[PDB]
Amino acid sequence: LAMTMEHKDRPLVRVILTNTGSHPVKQRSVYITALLDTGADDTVISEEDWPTDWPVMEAANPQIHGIGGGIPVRKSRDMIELGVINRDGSLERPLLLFPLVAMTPVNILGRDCLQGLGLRLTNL
Amino acid sequence: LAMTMEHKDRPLVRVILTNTGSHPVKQRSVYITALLDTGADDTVISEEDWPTDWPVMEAANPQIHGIGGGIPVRKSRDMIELGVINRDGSLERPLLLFPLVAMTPVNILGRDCLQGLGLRLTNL
Ligand SMILES: CCCC[C@H](NC(=O)[C@H](C)NC(=O)[C@H](CCC(=O)O)NC(=O)[C@H](Cc1ccccc1)NC[C@H](CC(C)C)NC(=O)[C@@H](NC(=O)[C@@H](N)CCCNC(N)=[NH2+])C(C)C)C(N)=O
Repeated sequence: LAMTMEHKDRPLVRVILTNTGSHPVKQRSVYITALLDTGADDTVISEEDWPTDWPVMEAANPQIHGIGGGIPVRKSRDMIELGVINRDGSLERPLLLFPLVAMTPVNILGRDCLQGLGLRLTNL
Repeated sequence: LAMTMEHKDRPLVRVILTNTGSHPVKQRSVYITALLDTGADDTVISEEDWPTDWPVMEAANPQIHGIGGGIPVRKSRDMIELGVINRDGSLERPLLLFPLVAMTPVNILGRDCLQGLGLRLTNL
């Protein structure tokens, strides 16, 4: 990946998720749009994009906090496989994880994912 | 500036702010800490580190929405000069703005002054 910081355009990307849980779900693979968030410790998919059938459990800390304050957070129970699509077509490396889900206004890939993809923010 | 993204520790820089306004201030220059934030569109200095004796305007829209809800903002009257000292004291390029001011848990270097530093995310 390579993506110049532009104040006007948010570092937005195409992401395909895939529930790999040995257990049925209506749709194993979905499609979303997700901001690349460096001030985001964690990767959290909004509840309005999380499938009503993909199970969830307790996240270790009842909520996540940000600007306005804390927002309730639950965690993925199955391992989702997260795959990133670069603007031009190409595919970034597949990473697996148990995401956090909450009423986020946007799905954000936090520093845990950013790190897996091998991302350094640079002006060099 | 070339920060490799870890989930581990945050993209934090130590900054310098100078009130370039033609009016007395107690202290013109202050050192603060800040996080590099691609998910944030504006730079927002904490009410905590803002020497509240640098006037503000309630200007724009009391933005500051994030996963929390909304929070009031002010924006600096006087153009502020902002400098990114990296680990060595070597400063980056001086930027000039009118940061937004709110009760942010941390000072954010948003994309605007993030594209002014030339920062871009990459793994190539
Ligand atoms: C015991 C510790 C366990 C770990 C757990 N960690 C957290 O809660 C941590 C601190 N939270 C975070 O990392 C959260 C994201 C949630 C998450 O990943 O968990 N990050 C954040 O909230 C960061 C900023 C931040 C940085 C440091 C500290 C606090 C906040 N902001 C993310 C957020 C995303 C955006 C799409 C709405 N951006 C904003 O809040 C910025 N807002 C904007 O740029 C607006 N102008 C436009 C967005 C609104 N509209 C919309 N979305 N359609 C603002 C900073 C200028 C905890 N502490 O409970």
